[PDB]
Amino acid sequence: SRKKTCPFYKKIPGTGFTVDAFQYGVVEGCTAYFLTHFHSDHYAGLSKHFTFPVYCSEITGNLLKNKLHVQEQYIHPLPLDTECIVNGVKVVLLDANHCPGAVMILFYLPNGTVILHTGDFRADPSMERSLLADQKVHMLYLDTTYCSPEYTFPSQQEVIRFAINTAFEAVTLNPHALVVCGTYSIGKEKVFLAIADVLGSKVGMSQEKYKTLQCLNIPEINSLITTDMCSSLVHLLPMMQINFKGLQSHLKKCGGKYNQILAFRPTGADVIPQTKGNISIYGIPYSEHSSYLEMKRFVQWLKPQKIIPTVNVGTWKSRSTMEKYFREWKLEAGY
Ligand SMILES: [Zn+2]
Repeated sequence: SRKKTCPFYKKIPGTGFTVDAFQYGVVEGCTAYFLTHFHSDHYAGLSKHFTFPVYCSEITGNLLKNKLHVQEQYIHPLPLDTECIVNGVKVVLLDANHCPGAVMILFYLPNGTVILHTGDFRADPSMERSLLADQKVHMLYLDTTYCSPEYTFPSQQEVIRFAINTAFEAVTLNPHALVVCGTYSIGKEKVFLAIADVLGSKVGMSQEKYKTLQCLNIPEINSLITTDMCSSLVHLLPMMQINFKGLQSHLKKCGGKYNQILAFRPTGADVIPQTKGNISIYGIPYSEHSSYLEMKRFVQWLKPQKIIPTVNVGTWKSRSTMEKYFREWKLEAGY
């Protein structure tokens, strides 16, 4: 398999900087590799053999060190909201409101171009009150995961309220019911923690997952999570188990102590579960990405001059369609 070459949307023009570009070997000219967050599509390629500078948040740096064994000497964690000079360039990391340690990166280029790379983010009104507020941003590298008008979904808070009210009612109807959530990466902690909290329980999980959550600076985490599954009413399983076979199979462990499973999994408030026997799976629209409305609001507020989409950029047609939305957002706001 021939190593691929770093595409342009991961390069910061005229700098020696790349963002989330670890799977291409030595990128020619790259002197500093930024990692926006610890999701595998973004970190793919990093390992103990990576020997160029990696800039990232402190949570991401802990994860690089402890899970991927990146050598400490190449990990450069930067605090949020604070100007840092990197190979002569002024950079600022901001909270992306995505998963723990996820950042957006503000680059002040020598030539006066100001660039915002959102990494993955879920656009919030609070970003309109950050450092972004101060100077003009010319070029925006935008997380366009849900850059389509049909992508609507409630706030995280509405989804979590649905989830805790559902779980509560479920265990009131059956004290021997088990609540399950799936995971395959960091993020979405707020969902299983709010469930566990409403059930007065800790979240039961594997040794591996318990260690990962230690890297995340979640206040009093050890009081909320546990590896003793049999003591907990909320279990966290691999996403691949969240299906009737995996769940029927989990119900046979802990010695048949539980006789029903209620499971939550993200889609693909006001939802129909799939039910087979004593297993129910609710697909809930919990998202760590901007909805189409959230994205449009943020961009109309930021008023950038050029937008480089970084998701769903696999076809010309898709790239053009996004550009067309962006041009419509300009026409409508005026900028
Ligand atoms: Zn992500």
